[PDB]
Amino acid sequence: VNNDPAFSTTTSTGNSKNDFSAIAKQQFGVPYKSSGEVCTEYQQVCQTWG
Amino acid sequence: AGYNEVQQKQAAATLSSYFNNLRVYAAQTSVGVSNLYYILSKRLPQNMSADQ
Repeated sequence: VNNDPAFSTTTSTGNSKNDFSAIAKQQFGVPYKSSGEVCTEYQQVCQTWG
Repeated sequence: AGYNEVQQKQAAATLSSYFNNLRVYAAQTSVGVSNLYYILSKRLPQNMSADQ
């Protein structure tokens, strides 16, 4: 909830560009395989989180 | 206190729009109303002598 810019307690006068999206300034991430690559599927086994 | 420039200026513009339209209408109407009060007041009593 604190990540949400719409729920920002302070005024939105800071960085309006660094924000990940309109719903979160920092992304929660996507699971990654044990190779540093995007794990878009489950059969390709995901172990890390990048 | 939870405000932004965009909607603040838009609301100010709308309020000034209503107020300016009202003032313009008031002046334009007052033109004709002054005409009417002049045409009536040509026929009202006026005391002339300084002694009642």
